[PDB]
Amino acid sequence: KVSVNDIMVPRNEIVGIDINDDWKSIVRQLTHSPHGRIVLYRDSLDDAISMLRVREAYRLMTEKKEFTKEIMLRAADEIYFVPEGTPLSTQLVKFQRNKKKVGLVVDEYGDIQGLVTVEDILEEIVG
Ligand SMILES: Nc1ncnc2c1ncn2[C@@H]1O[C@H](COP(=O)(O)O)[C@@H](O)[C@H]1O
Repeated sequence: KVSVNDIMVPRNEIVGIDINDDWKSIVRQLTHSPHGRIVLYRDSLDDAISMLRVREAYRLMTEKKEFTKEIMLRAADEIYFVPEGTPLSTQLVKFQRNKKKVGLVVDEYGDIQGLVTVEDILEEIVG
């Protein structure tokens, strides 16, 4: 059967930010985000921390108080993790019940394989 593995964005192609970069570098990356959500991590995808809704960050950035790293991090949501090889069928449900919209595909070793989205699953199912 067709599985999550077939449609995920491969690990190498996941857009995220190393929260270790100097602040000006982090903001520059944030404002240049090619996607709606992006991964916050420390050093590499061996240490993914949270999923940040870019639109939310932008929104916070426009406000009166200085936008900070602390503010950014508390604005991100915990990552939703999907086992490797979960079938599209099963994931469709766990996402419907989840109302979550994005997941990181993960090994049994905790090793991120890719990124998957409900948009992605549906469009595949229907073609
Ligand atoms: N942070 C990301 N890194 C890599 N690919 C992504 C990311 N977010 C979304 N995508 C893919 O690009 C598609 C368009 O989403 P978006 O650009 O956020 O509207 C999604 O269905 C994902 O498959």
